[PDB]
Amino acid sequence: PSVFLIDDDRDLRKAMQQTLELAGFTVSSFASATEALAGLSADFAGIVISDIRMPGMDGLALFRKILALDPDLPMILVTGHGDIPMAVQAIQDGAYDFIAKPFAADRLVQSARRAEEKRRLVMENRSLRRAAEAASEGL
Amino acid sequence: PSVFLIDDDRDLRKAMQQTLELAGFTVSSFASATEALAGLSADFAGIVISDIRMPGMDGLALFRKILALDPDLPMILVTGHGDIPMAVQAIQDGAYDFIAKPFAADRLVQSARRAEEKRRLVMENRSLRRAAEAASEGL
Repeated sequence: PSVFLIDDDRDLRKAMQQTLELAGFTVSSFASATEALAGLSADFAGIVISDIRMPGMDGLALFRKILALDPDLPMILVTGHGDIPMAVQAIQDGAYDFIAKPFAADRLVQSARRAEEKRRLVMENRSLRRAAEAASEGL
Repeated sequence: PSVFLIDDDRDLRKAMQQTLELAGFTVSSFASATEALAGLSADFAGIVISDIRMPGMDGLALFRKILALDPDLPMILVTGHGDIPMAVQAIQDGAYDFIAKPFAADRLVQSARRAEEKRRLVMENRSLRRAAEAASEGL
């Protein structure tokens, strides 16, 4: 499983990366949503975990960009208590889930695992449909 | 989307059922986990939402029974603050997610929708594999 992790808090990002890696995830951490987005595509087999607030492109801006690329590429928003209402609205808008700070390591893991599961199922579904069409065309 | 809803609190169960129905779910509500389990099978296309505590078969007992029937049939546990640690352990054990009481209607909806999404993808995956094998055998 893979994760693109974005947060402006250097220390929090490192703690989050270590937790995810020890949980079996391959993590790519970024200090900027823009840099992270550059590596994303509808072919990305992982998930995105981003703070809702960033000094540059914020978390919701990144979310909208991801939604356009592939609505089934899960985005988990990391948020402070004050912004929870915004995160809840984002979920209604298509975001996968949110995790409120401060959060426990095992909780970050359970949230990421649910998102990875959705992405794994979506990619498996697409792979199966590709095979069906490939077989159908051959015949 | 369908949901098997189990809770001992008659009033809470009715409020939950109304919220889910207004969110587009077809709901079957039960006052006993035993009665609910009787209608479940690996063919069930919906999800289960159960209180972790019940005077008879409790929520974790129902969870273990469901896990045996089909680990991919999502179970969401409804829990009081005091039992959250037990719910977290249940998730580590295979449960889908948990919702803490008191909870807002829109939050119950977002949790149920994520679970329904997993089940929908799982059933679609199985349907596709069935078709592939059916085609392969015919040829």
